[PDB]
Amino acid sequence: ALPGPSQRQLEVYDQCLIGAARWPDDSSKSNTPENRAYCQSMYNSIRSAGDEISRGGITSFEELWGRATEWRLSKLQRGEPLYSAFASERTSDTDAVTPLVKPYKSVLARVVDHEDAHDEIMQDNLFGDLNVKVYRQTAYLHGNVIPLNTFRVATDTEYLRDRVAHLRTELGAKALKQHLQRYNPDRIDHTNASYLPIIKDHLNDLYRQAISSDLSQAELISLIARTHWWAASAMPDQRGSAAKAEFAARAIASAHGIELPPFRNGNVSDIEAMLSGEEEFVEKYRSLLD
Repeated sequence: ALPGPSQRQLEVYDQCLIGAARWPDDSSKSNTPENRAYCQSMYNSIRSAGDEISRGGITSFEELWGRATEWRLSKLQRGEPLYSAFASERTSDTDAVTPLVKPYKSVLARVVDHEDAHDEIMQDNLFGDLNVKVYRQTAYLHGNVIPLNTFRVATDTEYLRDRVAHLRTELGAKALKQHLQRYNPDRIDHTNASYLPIIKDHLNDLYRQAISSDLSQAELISLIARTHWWAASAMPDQRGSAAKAEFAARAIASAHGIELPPFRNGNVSDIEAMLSGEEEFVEKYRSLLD
């Protein structure tokens, strides 16, 4: 038995920020209607899942993820085409790339200015050799250090500005876009699906620890961050993993009566997780909040 959701709640203002994607750049997404509702609901469901966790109703990360997923699928517009992707685990031969474009363009800077980014040369069938700033996210798992997400940000701006206009016309928009869907010089090549089994087992191990009844506040926050970190960086599902990961992290916190405030504006949790190392993330977790 754990405390369960606290009696004292966040302000309704903050409840409408829980689960929001507050990109530092674009900030015209407070469309109260949908978004503020979505957030409020995520906030309620998180406390509910927390309550189930404190009562043994949820007994594994896998189950919490399941709860987060059904909550997430419920916010989809009816007849939504991506519905299946939101309900499905990523597989080897399933999309694994995210072209760094809007609303992700603020990523580019962070990769380039990344204390841990390194200059690399990329071989491209369309642009040729490109200088790319590269951040390879890695994780420690039982002694095996594995590659999670890899960020690429082409650094030869001018040259690219040209070539693309060139190629767009020389090959036509459709072709070029299809190509950039996977090989956009500015992209995130995500965690290989083949690592999802051990990562999920790891997540279940983190969960089991996290529901301990004698954890200091320090240990607890650390476990929540790590869980948040692994779920988000792993991007277990074809769609909505970021929402599911935040959902899970906060439910676990709520199980202990911790009422986590929303992430700071400009602070998009999963991106912050993907851009960091696990220990770094754990250390900066609190500062990413309220």
